[PDB]
This record gives sequence, structure tokens and C-alpha cells, in this order.
Amino acid sequence: TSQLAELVDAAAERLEVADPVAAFKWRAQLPIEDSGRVEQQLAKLGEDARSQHIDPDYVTRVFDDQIRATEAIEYSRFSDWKLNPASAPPEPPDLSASRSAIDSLNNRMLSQIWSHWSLLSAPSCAAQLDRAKRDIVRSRHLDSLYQRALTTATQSYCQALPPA
Amino acid sequence: GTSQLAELVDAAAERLEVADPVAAFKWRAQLPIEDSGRVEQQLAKLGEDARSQHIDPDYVTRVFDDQIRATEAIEYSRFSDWKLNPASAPPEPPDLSASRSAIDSLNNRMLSQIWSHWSLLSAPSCAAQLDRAKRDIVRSRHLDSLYQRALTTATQSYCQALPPA
Ligand SMILES: [Pb+2]
Ligand SMILES: [Pb+2]
Repeated sequence: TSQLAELVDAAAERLEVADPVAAFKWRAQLPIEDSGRVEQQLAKLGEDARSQHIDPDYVTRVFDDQIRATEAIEYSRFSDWKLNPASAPPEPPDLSASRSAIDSLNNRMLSQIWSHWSLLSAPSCAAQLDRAKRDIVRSRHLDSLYQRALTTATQSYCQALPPA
Repeated sequence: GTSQLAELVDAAAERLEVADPVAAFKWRAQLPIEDSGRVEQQLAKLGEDARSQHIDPDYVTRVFDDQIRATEAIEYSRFSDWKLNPASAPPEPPDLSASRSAIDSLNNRMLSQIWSHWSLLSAPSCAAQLDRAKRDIVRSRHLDSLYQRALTTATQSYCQALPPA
């Protein structure tokens, strides 16, 4: 098992929430973009990082990637549902429920980042991440879109700097 | 041999291809893809255009509702792509004037073809001749899997229902 399996799995788990979020927005006719909200979600995460003495700029970069990957999945689903609306899940969970699940995933993600700091900042990170991704892509039989989204979500992981 | 519906299906496909410059503009301008009120205006004008040529406006409204949804679907797919890789979004894309003119011309080509092929669009042979036309235009325009799906959605109301006995 890759030593980055937990963090790449958490990334994938957070990507799973794009679908019910999209489903809800589709039915409610809400826009996918929410620049104000994203700006603020990243604010809290930055401050959480500072509290644990985790580099906030690294954290905000990673979560920005994560959020864009999620937005990409929502747009892809809207594309599919414009082509064939019958596919749109009729009774998705409330957006507030999805957002609370996301908040909890974020906390776990940040904890896994801190736990793996020495590895994320080590030269073996690129190799370990490619292995973690390859394993999870196969084991979850992730489709093309989710493979791409996972790449985007994890693209800044190995940018961590070792402690002073 | 060429489907009698190839000219119509080719216009539909060329009109779908306008999704690309339109999406690139909306992306840079930070505009959403959708606008229900805009689409209802566009559909209303198409109905008026149909009436002017004594084409069934309800039929034209259904066909163009499908065409517009299919176009939106392409626009959303590009937005997905550009969220994953923002550097791939076309930089400093041109404004929508060319796209506007193209859509006006293609709307007119489509409507005139619906009149020209009305008997076929109403006949049992429509389904197979639509299939033949789609195959021929997918090839001639080298349409990828996204545009193949979109062309299917755009043309799904072309063939009219037949008597049930
Ligand atoms: Pb580990
Ligand atoms: Pb899961």
C-alpha cells in the first residue's frame, strides 16, 4: 500500500460528493459557481492550518485544487443531464447535508496532511502519489472523468516543504 | 448514397459547433451557460420564423429546444475541462458577433430543410434515414464522442409519430 493511500482516498471521497451536490443544484436551478462561498471555505481551512502550525499557503493550494475538481464534476454531470435528463437523481440529499459532509471530510483531510507531512515534503512523494492514485483508480474502477478529477485534486500534494 | 436528411443534420451539427466559441467567451467573461429567459425568447422567434414559412411552429419549437439543450451540454463539458485545466481555455477569445451571425444563418438553413423534407420527417422511413444522415455527418465533420451524443439529442424529435393503426 502507498503511504499516501489515506490522503488520496480522502480526495476521492470528497469527489464523490460532487454528484449529489450537482443533483441538488440541477433540480433547484442553482448556479454551479459560488466564488464568494469558495473564497470563504478556503479562509477557514487556512486558519485551521495556522492553528496546527501547518503551512496555510500549501493547504489553500491543495483545497483550491480539490474544489475545482469538484466543480469540474458538477459541470460534467450538468452536461450529461442536458443530453439526457432522465439520469438526474430525483431526490438527492439537501445541499446543507452535503456541505456538512464536506466540512467533515475537510477536517479529516487536513489531519491526514499533517500526519503525512514528512512524506509529502520528501523526494519520494511523486512516486508514492502516483502509486496511491494508480491503486485507487483501479480498485474503485474510477471512470475517465474521476481519474482526471483525482489528478487535479492531488496535483499540489508534493509541493510541501520540510520543516525549518 | 446520401440521406435526404444530411443537409439538415449537417446544419444541426455545424450549429452545435458554435458551442465552442460561445463557451470560450462565457468562460473568460465569467457568465453562466444557462439562461432560461433567453432561451424562451430564442424559441419564440424561431416559432415566428416557422409561421412565416408555414412550417408547424410546435414542431420547430421541439426540435430547437433539443438543439439548444444539446448545445448547452457541449458548453458545460468545456467548462468541466477548463476547471480541470484552466490553461487550456482559449485565451482572449473573440466576441460573439461571428457566432450570432452563424446561428442566424444555420437556424434559417434548418428551417428551410424542415419544409423541404416534411414528407420524410412524417414517414416511417424517417428513423432509418436520420440514422444514415447522422452516420454520414459524424464522418464528414469528424465528430467526437461528445458531439455524437449531442447530435443524437439535437435530432431526437425530428421524426414525427406515425398513426398507431
Ligand atoms: Pb500512511
Ligand atoms: Pb465512499
